[PDB]
Amino acid sequence: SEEKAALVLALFDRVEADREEIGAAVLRRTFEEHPETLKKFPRFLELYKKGSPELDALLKEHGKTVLDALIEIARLRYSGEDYRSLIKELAKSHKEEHKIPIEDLRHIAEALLAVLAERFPDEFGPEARAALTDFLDWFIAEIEEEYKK
Ligand code: HEM
Repeated sequence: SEEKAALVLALFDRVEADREEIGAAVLRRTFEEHPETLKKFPRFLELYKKGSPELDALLKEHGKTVLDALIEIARLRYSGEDYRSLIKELAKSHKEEHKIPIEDLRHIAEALLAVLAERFPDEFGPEARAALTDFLDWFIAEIEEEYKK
């Protein structure tokens, strides 16, 4: 467990340094594999539909925002700090404001696993994959629990 905790933090350290490219790749992977998920993101849907040249920059911008939230929550959890405030307002905005089902959130987490296996093939081994999958399963269950309130 303590090994997995260190693997998660070290992995997110490397993701943080390349968050714009990785975040854009995660959003691209999610939207291509799940057009039903892209439909629930109106701004990205219209930029995709119209072949807008601004799409790449906005994918990098928002992809960094998504990864920054995951990185911060992981650092708070595995350091014994209070992450409840971030989990609640992230779940509030996505259930009430953005109206995003939990399954679409899983598509993002599944895309992050697939992107990291491609971007870090010699570091993202079985230990790193199992540790990140455990955190992502934990993150989804926490948001899902806040949904059921
Ligand atoms: C692990 C999954 C996800 C994470 C960590 C995440 C994180 C975030 C964060 C930190 C923000 C900015 C602050 C906020 O609005 O709360 C945001 C905004 C937003 N999210 Fe996500 N999100 C996830 C999944 C999704 C998915 C799958 C969709 C839609 C298909 C979505 C739709 C949106 C929208 C529409 C916004 C507003 C962006 C804007 O107004 O510029 N989220 N998300």
